[PDB]
Amino acid sequence: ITTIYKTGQPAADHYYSKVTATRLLASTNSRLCAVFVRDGQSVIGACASPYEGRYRDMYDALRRLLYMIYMSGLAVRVHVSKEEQYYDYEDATFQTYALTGISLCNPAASIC
Amino acid sequence: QITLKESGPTLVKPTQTLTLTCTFSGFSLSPDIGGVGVGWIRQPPGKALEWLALIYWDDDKRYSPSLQSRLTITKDTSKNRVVLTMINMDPVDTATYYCAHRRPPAYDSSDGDAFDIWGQGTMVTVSS
Amino acid sequence: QITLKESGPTLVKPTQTLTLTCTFSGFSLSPDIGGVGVGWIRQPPGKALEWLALIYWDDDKRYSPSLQSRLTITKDTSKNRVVLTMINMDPVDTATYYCAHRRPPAYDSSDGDAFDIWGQGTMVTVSS
Amino acid sequence: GIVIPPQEQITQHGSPYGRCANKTRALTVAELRGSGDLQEYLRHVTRGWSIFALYDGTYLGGEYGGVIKDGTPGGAFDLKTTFCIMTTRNTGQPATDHYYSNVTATRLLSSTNSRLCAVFVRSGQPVIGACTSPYDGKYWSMYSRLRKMLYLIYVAGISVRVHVSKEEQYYDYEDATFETYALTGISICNPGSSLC
Amino acid sequence: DIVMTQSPDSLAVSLGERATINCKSSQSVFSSSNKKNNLAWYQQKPGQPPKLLIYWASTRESGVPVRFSGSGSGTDFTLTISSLQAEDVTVYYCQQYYTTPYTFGQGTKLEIK
Amino acid sequence: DIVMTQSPDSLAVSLGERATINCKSSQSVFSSSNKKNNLAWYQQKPGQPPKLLIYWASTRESGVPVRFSGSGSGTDFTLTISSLQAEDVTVYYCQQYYTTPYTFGQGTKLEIK
Amino acid sequence: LPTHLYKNFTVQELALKLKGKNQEFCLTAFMSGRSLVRACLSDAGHEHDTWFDTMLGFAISAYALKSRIALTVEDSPYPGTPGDLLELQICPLNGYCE
Amino acid sequence: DPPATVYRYDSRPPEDVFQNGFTAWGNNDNVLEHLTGRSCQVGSSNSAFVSTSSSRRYTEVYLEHRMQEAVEAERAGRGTGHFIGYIYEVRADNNFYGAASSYFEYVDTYGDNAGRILAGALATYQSEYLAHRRIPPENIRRVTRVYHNGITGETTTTEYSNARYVSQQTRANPNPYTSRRSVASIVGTLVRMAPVVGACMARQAEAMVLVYYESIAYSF
Amino acid sequence: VPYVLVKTNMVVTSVAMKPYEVTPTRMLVCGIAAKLGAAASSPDAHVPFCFGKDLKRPGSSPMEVMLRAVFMQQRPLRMFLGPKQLTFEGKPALELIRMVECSGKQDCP
Amino acid sequence: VPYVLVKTNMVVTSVAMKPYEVTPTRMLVCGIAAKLGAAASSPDAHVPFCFGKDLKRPGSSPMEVMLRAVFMQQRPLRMFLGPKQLTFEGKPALELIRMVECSGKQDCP
Repeated sequence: ITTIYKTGQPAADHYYSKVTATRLLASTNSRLCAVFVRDGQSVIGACASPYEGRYRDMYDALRRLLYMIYMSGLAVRVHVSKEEQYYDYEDATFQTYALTGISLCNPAASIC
Repeated sequence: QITLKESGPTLVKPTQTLTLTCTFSGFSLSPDIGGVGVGWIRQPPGKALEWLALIYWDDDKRYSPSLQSRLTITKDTSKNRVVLTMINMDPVDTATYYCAHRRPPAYDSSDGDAFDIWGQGTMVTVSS
Repeated sequence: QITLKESGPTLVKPTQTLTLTCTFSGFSLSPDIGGVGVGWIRQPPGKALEWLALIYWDDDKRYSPSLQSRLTITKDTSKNRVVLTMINMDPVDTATYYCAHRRPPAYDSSDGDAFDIWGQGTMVTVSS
Repeated sequence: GIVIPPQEQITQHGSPYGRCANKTRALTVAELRGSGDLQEYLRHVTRGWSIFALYDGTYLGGEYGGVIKDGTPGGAFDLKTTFCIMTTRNTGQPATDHYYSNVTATRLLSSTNSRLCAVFVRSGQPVIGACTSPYDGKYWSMYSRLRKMLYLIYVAGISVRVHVSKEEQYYDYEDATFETYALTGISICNPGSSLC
Repeated sequence: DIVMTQSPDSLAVSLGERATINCKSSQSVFSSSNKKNNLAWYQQKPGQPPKLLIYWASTRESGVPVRFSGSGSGTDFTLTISSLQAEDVTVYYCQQYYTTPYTFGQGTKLEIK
Repeated sequence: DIVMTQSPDSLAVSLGERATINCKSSQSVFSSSNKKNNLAWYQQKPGQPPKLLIYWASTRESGVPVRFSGSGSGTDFTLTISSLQAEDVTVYYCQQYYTTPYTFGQGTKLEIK
Repeated sequence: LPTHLYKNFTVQELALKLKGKNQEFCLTAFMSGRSLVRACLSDAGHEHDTWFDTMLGFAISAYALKSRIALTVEDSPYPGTPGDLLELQICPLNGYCE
Repeated sequence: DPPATVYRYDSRPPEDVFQNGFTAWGNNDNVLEHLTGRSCQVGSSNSAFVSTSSSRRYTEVYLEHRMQEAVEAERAGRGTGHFIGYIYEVRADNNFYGAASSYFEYVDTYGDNAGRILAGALATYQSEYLAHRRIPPENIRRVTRVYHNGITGETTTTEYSNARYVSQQTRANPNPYTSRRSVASIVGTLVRMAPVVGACMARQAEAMVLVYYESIAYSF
Repeated sequence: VPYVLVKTNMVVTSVAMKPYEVTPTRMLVCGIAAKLGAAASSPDAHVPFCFGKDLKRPGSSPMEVMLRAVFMQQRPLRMFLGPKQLTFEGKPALELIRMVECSGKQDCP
Repeated sequence: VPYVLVKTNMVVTSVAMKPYEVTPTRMLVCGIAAKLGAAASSPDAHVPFCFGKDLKRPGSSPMEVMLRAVFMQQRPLRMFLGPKQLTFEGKPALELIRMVECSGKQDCP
């Protein structure tokens, strides 16, 4: 099946805070994905590919931050655009979308 | 610093349609900025506070079950103005009409948060 | 194995010019490699050691203060040879002439390491 | 004791609001103070009752005499015009490579559309400065490699030997006791090693 | 359609006596995702619009003096003014924001004795 | 310039007690960027070019017998063999390399009584 | 083509240089008693390619981790010249290669 | 909510820990040096805090990682391939403090530049707890012994009960430990790789290679 | 109008990335920096800053490398933030144009 | 039959990189992975894998970032290998086309 789908949601800025990036997923001509988890339960999935997608040109910047917050389990607020739906993870209790931003959360800055 | 505006009439006749506009001053109702919505709350003199309608940043309008198909809510996004119009006014619809800005949630984007900052009120008197 | 042999003419008649060449073996004087330098040092048969000129990798040529007027040191990196010419050849000469390798300094390149590897020397003779 | 920018390192037109142009930076009080050529030029270009902006103070030219008055970093950038120096000089020297050993990287620098810089020190005191840009200079194709070394030699605190090229001298740092040149390489130096 | 209910519509108060204003609900207001139960408390001085005092059951709003505290869970909540002054004798509303027909309470009018 | 003033004309030693060759420099051979004294000691075997022994007033170069060792600071430097062997009796030279009118020493020959 | 496979080595010296117009970065590998092994890479038509930078970053990663390394080197016919390293491998962390 | 049990790793046999327990290496009460690894280095091991963890899964993953270390050593022929490890369940009395809480208190009181971000990330990732100066054997309640046989590849796990345990109602300290400002020059948070584990807990478990975390936190 | 403000003795406490609204060709690398010794209520202790990253030129600009390193080591640094303000997490944030590490009390009063 | 090979509870132990002789602008990133706790007799205690990389476009492929991330963290994987084979250390190695991190006990027994 196609792990890429155009459901057709409008351009909007969504987010999920206090999450930690684990359970990555890579394919060859596909996305850099990561399951974001809060308090032991998965919240949302995000992906980033420099071959296909609208947000392609930022992959080179996102890959170097996600890796960081994967090497150390820092708490982050991730941002997501729901233009596109991703079915990369199998038997997922959550839906995967496109990664369009990561903020290393600061409670004083009202992020987490 | 977020501050709304009222800018409306005070003598709307029955069966007509009123207009109340908020011109906010420090939050963006833009699709590319998340969480922020605008809500409407009235207060009949003496009675409690009921919630009329809420416009979301990604243009998902959420209406009050009872007076749903009598209310319209729109925004001008770039022009920082949100207008509320309700048809078929009735002199039991006397109220102080505030609009408040709903803070973006601190744990999600599709979540609930309180109306931390409110505007002020018109004094729609739906007389005759 | 660093080596520099001083090739040149032994006999010189007074008021003439003496051309001597060092042909290196184990280093280059190219401006790519810093620190390196070749000097010219002579010792009369029975007196102290003397210093004549210093040619660097950046074609920086320093001379003895009391001989700068009559000294011209040049370096053919492509031919790998340091050539010293001396005009107005007086009898106070007739020393032995050795080249040397001004070793790259340990930390910086604006410093000086001593001449580790010398040349055997060559006999000049000023006489009528 | 401060590496002073030359006369030709000065902007023909000043900068508004204190925002010096890209590849340029605001001149400090001390650099202008100890340079007669810069003062003569600024006298020759300044007329009337006008005060101009510097990095750490104000320049009162015209009828004021041309005095330089100290200030607080960024304090007087509100003025209409700011004096800025282009942060590179083309010395003209050939492709020679110089080295400074046992040094460690400190005091990083960064700018928009300009070069990343670092101060290499030994025994604490500053030994040299060096820079690299992906935009301008002979060593632009140098940047995508060098920075990696730099980052490591900055985060792991390792003493290296720095190669600089003097074809380009940079005035990025303010009141620098140290000369700054185009970085050319980094070497993890074993004492008396060949690769150094 | 969560009907929300506020205890005494009229609460006698002495200047310093710990006010106890409790508020019930038809359903829960506790969200599994954020592990907070979505309740807020609003002040209302004569004429002035509502000002938030407490949200997230107990998480006080920035700029709210430290007297107003919240407690409770599931379907029963309490706002407690540990110290009362001349201005905190006003109309207080408990609002839910779990699901989005948004509901308030009738209101509690703190009078003096 | 820096002028050496190598002190003894020539000191007569036996193949017992170790030798002592003293050296001077006019102002200073000290660097402040390397914190290293600038002196080189040279062994002049007659008929062959001089050989290098000591850097930085202390550092014996390489392959040189551990017999030779030097020390000094400021104005006075000294080279000292550890046990006088046969080849030891030669001429000995200084060299400051701090400025670049490189000036050597007058030299000292080593005798045997 | 005489090429050597050196395993269970760690790198101590790593140098970034400028060989004429092109680049070179040379590394030194050290075993308990074996001889030091020096090797490096150059840009021979790889001006537009990213092989040099990728291999440089990998050598950096190996150095920072202080891991054992399996390096293949082609050696210069003339002694004194460091050879050219073709393939690099990071051995298991806190471990030794097979 | 301070915890009622912490979990420690070691290689010291149960017949040794049941009698002697765990003792601190040194006498330095600085939290920052302990979390970075300066006080748990080779030649400067002076930490006064005995390292435990409030999450058993972290000790379990450490044990399995060491098990693969032993197997990989077998593959190279440089080891024996068997493994023996002990997880001690230590009741958290009022001598155990939280790593993350103490680190955050330190940073709050002494400035943000006084400590790295990766020290706190490691502290939170480890669930590490610091016991002061020793762990009495009367504080240890149970040991789990895990044995891996290289030839068969079958793991045996057993549970042994301490005979000197005294049951008491004890809780770990809600307050954190206040340490003086670190004077040693910290370069970066020393960790041991495979997986990221602090210098103290890896070294107090037992040459070992310690890598600065920042130096490999960001990709090259 | 906001102009160049030079903020001294500041440590990066949060790092973020987001797309630029006007064009997909650029993107904002933003962050939150806090003074040393300032009160929690002071606005200098929660400054948001941003600068652009051009996506047409692959790599990591001189600002990105230094920002990552200084965030990792938590070092004080003087920043030229301004003059433009760009949106970030719902608030304006001053554009970053130059930033140099701190050396002592002589350059970072 | 050559089909995508699913490998469970695998931890990568060695990572290496070499030039692809087929194409001057290709490259091979290969490695050795092992089953957590498996005995030396098990064929899954040491498996080699490879995957290509394009040398023209700058940047690291999504696969390479994870080959680096789950290397230094040694945390279990489920790799979809094959169906083709590349070369590494002389021996044929299964081509790697997909890697997922193990969620827990349910998917990685």
